[PDB]
Amino acid sequence: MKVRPSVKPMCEKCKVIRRKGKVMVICENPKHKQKQ
Amino acid sequence: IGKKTIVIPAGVTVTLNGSTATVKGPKGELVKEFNPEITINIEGNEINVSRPTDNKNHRALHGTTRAILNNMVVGVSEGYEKKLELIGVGYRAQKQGDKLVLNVGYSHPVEFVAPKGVEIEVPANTQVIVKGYNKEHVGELAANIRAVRPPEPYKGKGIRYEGEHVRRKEGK
Amino acid sequence: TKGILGRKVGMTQVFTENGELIPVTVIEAAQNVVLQKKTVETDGYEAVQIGFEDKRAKLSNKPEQGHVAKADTTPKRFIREFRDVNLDEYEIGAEVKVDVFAEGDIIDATGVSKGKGFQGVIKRHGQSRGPMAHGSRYHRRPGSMGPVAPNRVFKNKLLPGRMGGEQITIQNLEIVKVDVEKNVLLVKGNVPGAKKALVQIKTATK
Amino acid sequence: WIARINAAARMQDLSYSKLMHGLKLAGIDINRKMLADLAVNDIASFNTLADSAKKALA
Amino acid sequence: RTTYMAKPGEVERKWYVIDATGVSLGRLSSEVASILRGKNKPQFTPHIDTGDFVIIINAGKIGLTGKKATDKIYYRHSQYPGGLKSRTAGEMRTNNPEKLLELSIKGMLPKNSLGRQLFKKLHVYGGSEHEHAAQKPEVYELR
RNA sequence: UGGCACCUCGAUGUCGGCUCGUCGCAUCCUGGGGCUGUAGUCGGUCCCAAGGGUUGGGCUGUUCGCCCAUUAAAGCGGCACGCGAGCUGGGUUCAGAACGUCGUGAGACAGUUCGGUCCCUAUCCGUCGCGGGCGCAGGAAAUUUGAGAGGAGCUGUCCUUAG
RNA sequence: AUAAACGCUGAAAGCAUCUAAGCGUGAAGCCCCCCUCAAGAUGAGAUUUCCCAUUUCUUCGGAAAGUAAGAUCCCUGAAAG
Ligand SMILES: [Mg+2]
Ligand SMILES: [Mg+2]
Ligand SMILES: [Mg+2]
Ligand SMILES: [Mg+2]
Ligand SMILES: [Mg+2]
Ligand SMILES: [Mg+2]
Ligand SMILES: [Mg+2]
Ligand SMILES: [Mg+2]
Ligand SMILES: [Mg+2]
Ligand SMILES: [Mg+2]
Ligand SMILES: [Mg+2]
Ligand SMILES: [Mg+2]
Ligand SMILES: [Mg+2]
Ligand SMILES: [Mg+2]
Ligand SMILES: [Mg+2]
Ligand SMILES: [Mg+2]
Ligand SMILES: [Mg+2]
Ligand SMILES: [Mg+2]
Ligand SMILES: [Mg+2]
Ligand SMILES: [Mg+2]
Ligand SMILES: [Mg+2]
Ligand SMILES: [Mg+2]
Ligand SMILES: [Mg+2]
Ligand SMILES: [Mg+2]
Ligand SMILES: [Mg+2]
Ligand SMILES: [Mg+2]
Ligand SMILES: [Mg+2]
Ligand SMILES: [Mg+2]
Ligand SMILES: [Mg+2]
Ligand SMILES: [Mg+2]
Ligand SMILES: [Mg+2]
Ligand SMILES: [Mg+2]
Ligand SMILES: [Mg+2]
Ligand SMILES: [Zn+2]
Repeated sequence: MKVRPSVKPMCEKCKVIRRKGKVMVICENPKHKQKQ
Repeated sequence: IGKKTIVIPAGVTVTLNGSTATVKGPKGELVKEFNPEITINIEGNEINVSRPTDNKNHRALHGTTRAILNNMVVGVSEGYEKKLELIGVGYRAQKQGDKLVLNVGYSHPVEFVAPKGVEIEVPANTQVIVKGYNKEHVGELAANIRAVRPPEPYKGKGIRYEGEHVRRKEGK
Repeated sequence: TKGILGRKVGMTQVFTENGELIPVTVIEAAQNVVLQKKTVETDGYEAVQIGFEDKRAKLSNKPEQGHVAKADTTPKRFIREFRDVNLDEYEIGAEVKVDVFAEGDIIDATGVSKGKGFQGVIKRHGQSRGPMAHGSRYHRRPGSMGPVAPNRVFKNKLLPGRMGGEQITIQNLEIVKVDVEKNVLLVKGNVPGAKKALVQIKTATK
Repeated sequence: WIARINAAARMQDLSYSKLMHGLKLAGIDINRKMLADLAVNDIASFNTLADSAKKALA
Repeated sequence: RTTYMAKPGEVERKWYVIDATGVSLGRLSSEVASILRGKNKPQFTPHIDTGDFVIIINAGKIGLTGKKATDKIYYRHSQYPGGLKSRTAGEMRTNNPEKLLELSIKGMLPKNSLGRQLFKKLHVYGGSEHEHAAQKPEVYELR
């Protein structure tokens, strides 16, 4: 998990969602997990 | 787009009481509540639902109501099951009547008891199945069984479903 | 759960069958009777009331004499209550014997400590002295009372005062030997209080 | 006086604001002291004045 | 000159029972505080007590809009260093509804000896049963 | 480290150590997790977490720093650089004397060196203990519920599971 | 009961998705459990037992003046100070 103020997609299969009112991306590559 | 046209196959007893609901089939009894703000329709063999408000806070509820009515109808008719297989040396499974045992490389056996409405049967020491008539309980019990020893990417040893692409590495 | 009341007789040692030598404290528990029974329909909680020693009718007064006469006995000197106990036993006026315990049970001891008078902060709270040479003029004093900013001194600033005499319970404390005929109870270790104190013995909570 | 008049006029289904507006609009020029006196110990006359104020508003 | 000032015991003080099912906490407390103060009578004298007695039932169903049931905190300090304690509003509604209502109403009364006398006229029950049937209270409807 | 010169020159005592602590979290240890260029043992990085814990000496007045031997660890900061009507007085910062240097000189030097008076019976609040009075709609003797508050809260090594 | 986190079912957005309605796990931390104080908690609580309804005056309100249960003055002391 990467905790950044600058969450954004990192490849062509990343996906951006919202959980409990905060932006995060999820990918099948675990290196791409991000959350604000 | 499209979230309508529920069809009752056969032998399914569905009734509506206030904001509640009640479904009976050949398997078991399922009862649960719904918000009054949604609209439910009943006749001999078809179910329909409509959203009067038609906004964000109501379309999702319309969809989920349709989905879980479909789930309750199909569960008592056809049933639900999940597939778990154990990979690696020394991983077995035995059934002590209505009780499940697992040897997953720990210094103490781990015990699982199937709650009401679900049945755990073990065809072979290296493969198990869970049965039931609602998706939620069966899925959650299978998830709890797998969570004891989830798969690991280096060799693949662990408990896993039959249809996931677990990632693999080298680890020289 | 069981319980009796007794007096601290003394302090001694015995040899076990294994061979080792252990210290024990002797407790005499004669003449204690069940006085009153408290119920949840009448009081809000369940308890038993026990009285320990007979005392002369010269020393007792009419209220307590009627209270003890309600259970057909003579006035008692110590009266206490036990909770977490089963009310099915303990008929009113029945006596409690030391044989309610057996060799090997784990108990709790409750009593009032020995009294130390107005004691300083080094005996009372275990502080540290200041240097006693190298020109120092600070030996057995409390310390700094705090910073400057609050314009005051906080609470729990430990200071001299009356030291001992509080209720103390020490727990998980094994029993060694029971003598029914002499009404004594040999229990391994220390218990709070001076000699002739009241000791309240009861089954370990944990 | 204002608090007392407000309390007495809320029992006629009227605020202090509406009652004062109606009294000004009807032409009555009684100060708050006399109105508070009437509210305390001549409640019938106070109700009469409140009725007149209601008439003026509509 | 001539302005009416009430005297102790000169004004009748009645009893009311108020059902608190579904009403917001502050919106109920404001009305109750006005009733206790005595501001609904044309006999209102600021320096004495002319208000009524209030009984509140069903305090366990009081309403809390928004996320107040979890995000509103009640703080205490024991005046010992580091002795601050917290408690959320939903927990108190579940466990001590009476104390929740009492804190809410007490914050809205004057902060003097008369306010301390007025606070003693409020009885709050978490259920629907009260023990003051001897006073023959009436039903009060909000607004 | 500075800038300003707003309170204090009819006096707001200064560095280090001792006694006594309390608070913040930007967490040193212990607890729970995500990613790994994570085979295991050991690590790196980030996330939640302030409950407890966080060593004894050699040199220097020293803070700091280096070193010795340990430890699960030897956290960073605030409180008048916390704490002198609680202590010390080694340093700085009084009168004596000497060195190097500057000055014609009397003398001077964030250069050095040896020696150099640390006053006070606690009124009010505050803190720690202990009593008298009245109240609690009659006067007494015991046994108690518990709103509320304080305390405690740490952690190693060995054996087995198992080479 | 939760924090970070991991999930089940599930639409908005025919798919996907731990969240939007609804469920389950989850920390030396929070609230309990453990030890002590605690009804001046003026919101002054509860139980068991004991004494009883005297005499003078009062404009009622009320006052004094001998007592009951009980306690103390005074005296011998320590396990307390
Ligand atoms: Mg970037
Ligand atoms: Mg020392
Ligand atoms: Mg000395
Ligand atoms: Mg202050
Ligand atoms: Mg500065
Ligand atoms: Mg200027
Ligand atoms: Mg100055
Ligand atoms: Mg001055
Ligand atoms: Mg943090
Ligand atoms: Mg950690
Ligand atoms: Mg860790
Ligand atoms: Mg700490
Ligand atoms: Mg040496
Ligand atoms: Mg510090
Ligand atoms: Mg100072
Ligand atoms: Mg300082
Ligand atoms: Mg100093
Ligand atoms: Mg000082
Ligand atoms: Mg010196
Ligand atoms: Mg000189
Ligand atoms: Mg020269
Ligand atoms: Mg000398
Ligand atoms: Mg010297
Ligand atoms: Mg010197
Ligand atoms: Mg002094
Ligand atoms: Mg007292
Ligand atoms: Mg409590
Ligand atoms: Mg208090
Ligand atoms: Mg502590
Ligand atoms: Mg749980
Ligand atoms: Mg725990
Ligand atoms: Mg009482
Ligand atoms: Mg003797
Ligand atoms: Zn990606």
